[PDB]
Amino acid sequence: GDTKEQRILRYVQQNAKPGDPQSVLEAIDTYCTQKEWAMNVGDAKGQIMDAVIREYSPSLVLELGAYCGYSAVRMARLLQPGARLLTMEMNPDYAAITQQMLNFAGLQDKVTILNGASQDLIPQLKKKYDVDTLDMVFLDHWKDRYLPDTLLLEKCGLLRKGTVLLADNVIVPGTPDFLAYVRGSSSFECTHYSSYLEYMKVVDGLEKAIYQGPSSPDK
Ligand SMILES: Nc1ncnc2c1ncn2[C@@H]1O[C@H](C[C@@H](N)CC[C@H](N)C(=O)O)[C@@H](O)[C@H]1O
Ligand SMILES: [K+]
Ligand SMILES: [K+]
Ligand SMILES: [K+]
Repeated sequence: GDTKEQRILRYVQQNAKPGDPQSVLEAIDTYCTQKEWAMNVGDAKGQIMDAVIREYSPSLVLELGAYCGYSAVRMARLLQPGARLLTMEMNPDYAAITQQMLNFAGLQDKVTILNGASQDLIPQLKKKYDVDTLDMVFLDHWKDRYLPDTLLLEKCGLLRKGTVLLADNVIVPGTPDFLAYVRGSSSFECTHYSSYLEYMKVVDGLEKAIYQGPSSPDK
């Protein structure tokens, strides 16, 4: 039958207002709430996301996991003219829906969808995509890759002192190894934010982890 993703885009195109990103977010959330797709209702995690973008005003953001473009629209609507969101999405069908979503919101010029797995694309950012360091990273992809991809970003020289990581779903279904690493490491200053999931009626959360630069090369 019809995929979730084709129906989400349909609903936006039929109900939201072109070039009004807020209306796009609200349409996605309305539809996904009515369908009882708990993990696809973004308004609770979005309050935390908006505050992070407003405080730090990043010029270059990397998103891991686009899906249908909700979080890309959410962040990009608050970015400055000339600022950039790179979003990595390994499923080309989802990349396609995200592209259509951005076009409808009028935010396509601020976002570049990179089609592939984060583990493959991250090592290409410096040379292929001319990235220096990221100002912010939003982690919202495969749970078991949050810690590995953080370590990969570190190794590839893509984080600087001040880079803000914001990780979603760190409680449900959970990213406990990622949390233990950043909270335990002197290279990250961390803050936790609670975020509710309907239907399951559970308090999930997001973690903000601000990179402080690498640990000493010596003991
Ligand atoms: N290793 C990976 N690299 C890139 N994309 C991935 C990877 N593992 C999963 N994904 C994608 O991560 C997405 C996970 C979603 N939860 C993203 C939701 C989206 N950020 C939103 O707020 O609506 C899916 O679209 C997956 O196809
Ligand atoms: K900035
Ligand atoms: K996730
Ligand atoms: K820490």
